[PDB]
Amino acid sequence: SGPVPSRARVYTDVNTHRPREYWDYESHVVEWGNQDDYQLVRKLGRGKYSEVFEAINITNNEKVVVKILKPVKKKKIKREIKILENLRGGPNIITLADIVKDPVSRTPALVFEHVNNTDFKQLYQTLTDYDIRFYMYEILKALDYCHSMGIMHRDVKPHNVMIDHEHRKLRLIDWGLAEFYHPGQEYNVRVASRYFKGPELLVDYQMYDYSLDMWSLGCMLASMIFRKEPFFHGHDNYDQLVRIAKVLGTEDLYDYIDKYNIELDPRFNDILGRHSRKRWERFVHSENQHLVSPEALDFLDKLLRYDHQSRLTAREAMEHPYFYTVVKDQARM
Ligand SMILES: Brc1ccc2nn[nH]c2c1Br
Ligand SMILES: Brc1ccc2nn[nH]c2c1Br
Ligand code: NA
Repeated sequence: SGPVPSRARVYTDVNTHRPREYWDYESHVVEWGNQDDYQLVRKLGRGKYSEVFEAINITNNEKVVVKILKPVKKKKIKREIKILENLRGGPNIITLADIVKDPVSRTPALVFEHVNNTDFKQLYQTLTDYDIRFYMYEILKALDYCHSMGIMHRDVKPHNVMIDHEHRKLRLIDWGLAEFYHPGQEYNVRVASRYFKGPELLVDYQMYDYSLDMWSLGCMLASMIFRKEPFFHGHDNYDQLVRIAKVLGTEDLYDYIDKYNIELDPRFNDILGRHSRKRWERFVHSENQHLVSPEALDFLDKLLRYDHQSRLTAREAMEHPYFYTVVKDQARM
């Protein structure tokens, strides 16, 4: 007997109610620009896989960011373009400005409106309590928007959050793993970086939704308020679930397994063992106590649930008491 089917609790049918062309990215017709409008200035430090550059638009002298889409399926390129076009102008969403190909190389590139190469990872272990709440709220605006637009990001992590801390501006970047949510669709579980992978990915439950992003956000929040990077520090994808099980406990894990009739990979049998659900107080110490409050712990607890259906939505998260002072100060200013 197969796994039990699942639906998103929110924004379940938004793509069904759209015209086919909104989400049918394989049939999207891209008018490919010319690279000659742009001059690359310097390579942005994004590690070994990346080809991201600061560039100049020659015509207007405006600074842009260029991402060279190194060889991968045509299908993945049209998916990222269509998602960026659909989300263009959304709150805290990076703005796609142009789509170009090398005249000779024929390699496709995305041009984005300029942001400083200063990610949340470089800032997010040195912020005040108020600033963690502020930036988390800004990330939730981007996630509620993309979820409301029928899209899951699937790669929420500090490296994909660009922050201009002087202007208190944030952008959610790298939509290369993002997908359209369709009720009943079984998705690839080989998404997200190890430390941010939701339990659904680790146990191979394919009928996941927007709630995957809310697990990743919880992992980010835990690492920031406890100053523990990453929070769930697995050796590999198998040990990753063990690190979660040692915190969330094994009772709720096996109840989740039972509820969705998930066939657990046999490897897990020897390694998961039996663990109590730990009180969050265990992670609190003298160097992180100024970031931890009852409000923060209540909010974190409601994000980090095995059962994806149980997790706060982005909109429910934005209504949590943890953000009351952020919401007040936003209206006031
Ligand atoms: Br936009 C762009 C994209 C790729 C490029 N490679 N050489 N110069 C390039 C420019 Br300008
Ligand atoms: Br900055 C920036 C802006 C948009 C991006 N999309 N993928 N990677 C990106 C980077 Br790095
Ligand atoms: Na405290």
